[PDB]
Amino acid sequence: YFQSESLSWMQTGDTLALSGELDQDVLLPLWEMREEAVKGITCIDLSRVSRVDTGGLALLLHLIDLAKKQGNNVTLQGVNDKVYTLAKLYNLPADVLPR
Amino acid sequence: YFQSESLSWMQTGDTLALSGELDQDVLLPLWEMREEAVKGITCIDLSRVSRVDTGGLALLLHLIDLAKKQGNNVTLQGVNDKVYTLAKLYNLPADVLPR
Amino acid sequence: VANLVDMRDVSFTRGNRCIFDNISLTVPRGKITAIMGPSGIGKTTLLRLIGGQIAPDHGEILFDGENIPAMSRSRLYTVRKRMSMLFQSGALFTDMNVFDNVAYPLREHTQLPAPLLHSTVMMKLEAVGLRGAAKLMPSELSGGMARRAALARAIALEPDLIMFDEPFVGQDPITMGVLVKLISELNSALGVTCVVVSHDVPEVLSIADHAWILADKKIVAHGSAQALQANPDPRVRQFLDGIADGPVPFRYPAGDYHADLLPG
Amino acid sequence: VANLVDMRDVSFTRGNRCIFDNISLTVPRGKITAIMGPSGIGKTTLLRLIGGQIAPDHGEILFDGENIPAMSRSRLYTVRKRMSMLFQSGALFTDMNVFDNVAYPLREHTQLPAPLLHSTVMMKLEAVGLRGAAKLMPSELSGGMARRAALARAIALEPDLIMFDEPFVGQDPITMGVLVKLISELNSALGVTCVVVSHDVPEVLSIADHAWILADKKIVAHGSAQALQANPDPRVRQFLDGIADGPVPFRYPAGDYHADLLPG
Ligand SMILES: Nc1ncnc2c1ncn2[C@@H]1O[C@H](COP(=O)(O)OP(=O)(O)O)[C@@H](O)[C@H]1O
Ligand SMILES: Nc1ncnc2c1ncn2[C@@H]1O[C@H](COP(=O)(O)OP(=O)(O)O)[C@@H](O)[C@H]1O
Ligand SMILES: [Mg+2]
Ligand SMILES: [Mg+2]
Ligand SMILES: [Mg+2]
Repeated sequence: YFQSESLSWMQTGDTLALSGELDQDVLLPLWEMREEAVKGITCIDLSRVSRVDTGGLALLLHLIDLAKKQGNNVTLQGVNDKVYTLAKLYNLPADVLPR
Repeated sequence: YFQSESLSWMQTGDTLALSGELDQDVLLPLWEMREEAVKGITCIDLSRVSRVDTGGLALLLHLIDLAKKQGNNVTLQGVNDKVYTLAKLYNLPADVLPR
Repeated sequence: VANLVDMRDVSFTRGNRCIFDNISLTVPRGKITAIMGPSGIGKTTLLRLIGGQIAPDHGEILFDGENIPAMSRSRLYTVRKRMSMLFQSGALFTDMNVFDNVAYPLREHTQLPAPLLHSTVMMKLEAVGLRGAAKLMPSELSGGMARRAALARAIALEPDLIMFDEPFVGQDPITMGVLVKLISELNSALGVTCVVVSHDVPEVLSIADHAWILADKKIVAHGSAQALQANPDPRVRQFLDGIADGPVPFRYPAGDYHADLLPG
Repeated sequence: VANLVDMRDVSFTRGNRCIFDNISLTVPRGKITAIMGPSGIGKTTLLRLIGGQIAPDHGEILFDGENIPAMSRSRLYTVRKRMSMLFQSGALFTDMNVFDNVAYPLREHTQLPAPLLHSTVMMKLEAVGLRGAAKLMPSELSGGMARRAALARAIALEPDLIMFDEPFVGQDPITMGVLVKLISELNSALGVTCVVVSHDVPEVLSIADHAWILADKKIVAHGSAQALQANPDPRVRQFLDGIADGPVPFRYPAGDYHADLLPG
């Protein structure tokens, strides 16, 4: 009956936690605040995301890269199985996306 | 070096013996004398034929049928293996060609 | 819904001859469905019925629960945007390069930001292995390479249903093997629903989750690949195995052979 | 002669690009020879070289020991009568029935008597299983049924060499299985020499006595069917088995992926 989508993000110390659906219709608020949301961070937690489309994964890669440009290596924690299937389809190397 | 073709036929009592090549270029003299060469006969001897093309086999079927119309059943003796392969290709029944 | 497309007792007639006698067919969403049958049965017709370009005489064609023939012209126009009939005409703009082709749909019909759109096309070009050909033109593209770029642009908007009309014809086994793995890869990853019409029976059954065989204006047999290739039925076995003679006779009915050879 | 067609160091060039780099190929008479390779290599070109419609830049094409490019126009015209390139245009007269089509060659170019000519066409119509369609027209003929009537008229004059240019494309496995058995039957019975170009690798190797694989303007590998399908060579194995990736890369050379995703 109800199929609403949202995307939220909370930074706790050095870890950024995304939760909700990470897809095309809701990712704009995060991209506009991309540089402010990831630059205190050294680990992105997709632990609490339920859906990831191709555009949302592209946003994730840019978020990972923005933290790499700061100079601190970043961890990927809690990634869903389907996201890795999508990454394997796009042959995403270890640079853009840690496994 | 020499590749000449001929077709001969000799009737000995009740058996007609064909010898030579039974093909398109040499079969006309026999077809023009078809009714005279097969009507004392009740067995056709392809024992001594070396080559049989599709037209020559058609001549053989008409020779077999002309003897059938007389009222005496006819034998087929000495048929080469390749002739039967040709008959199997054309699905020739037991009526037109005894085996 | 469990079935993205659901045909219910569908009959279609052209001129004097009937093509379909109330057929009922199912395409479960998220899975690959294969349509097979002799040439001239109406496979392309059956696809255009799902698309809405032609309407059946009787029956209903429910896409995502919605009946296509009864749709408004405004609604059918929008519902068709969730579909993609691949290897049609149009496919690729001939005046822009490969990257611009695959990017063109998102550049207009989505309001995704620009740097993410750019990364999205790069990924989808890697999916069909044409990332190095991003600056090439369709003029220079190979035979198979062109069709892979069409597939890339098709999945650019990520439609719900993709239909392939004999996509393997005239293709060498390398070109064909690539497109078979590609279709199976995009189905198991993006979850796109695929309908594949083909005569290449062994290749299509290797990736299909459900198959259908048509003959004599009706559905002969359906089922899974393992269920079909183990189905002992002469008219099903003759088609799946490609045997010269069976319930489809090799020989046209002729009558008495002896009379045709020896008349008067 | 042992080889009806014998190509010796044959090179052919169109415009700026070279198609053949002194190829040397063999067609033994009485046996079925198969030509395979990716689309655009020059398979149709190689056939027209044997036929004489085009001449090579260098080399010699010996049909029955006689070099075709050096033949007189009077001699090439007569030598071509021993050949038949099948499933061309012309094939069937559209204004006369099936029997009259297959009978037309013998009715003029042979001086066989009439009742034997009539029986001969009936037999050859039974060979392709169309004796019941003798009074039908090409208008009414099915897809596969039409091509079987063309095959019947082709073997009506019993030529020495028959060439098939991708004869199986767009065909269901029943239609294809019929034409495969037909070709193999006419070869083992009439001894006609057959050259078959095709992409349907498993079907053509089942009846071929010798096969050839072409890639990069040259012959990759030849040999018998059992010798080829047991040949462990990556570029031979990738083609015969239809593997997506191999010596023919699935991925176009692209460079650094990370930079294409994340620029500035
Ligand atoms: N405009 C038309 N008028 C009459 N008959 C048609 C028309 N269009 C198609 N047909 C017939 O209906 C059938 C439709 O076949 P098609 O949809 O092309 O199936 P397939 O692609 O499997 O051959 C064909 O046999 C064709 O002869
Ligand atoms: N008139 C022409 N001018 C320039 N190039 C040509 C011409 N005709 C053919 N070619 C090229 O030469 C090759 C010949 O291929 P073809 O004989 O059709 O082989 P196949 O039938 O195996 O594709 C093709 O790649 C084509 O691009
Ligand atoms: Mg079709
Ligand atoms: Mg060709
Ligand atoms: Mg095949």
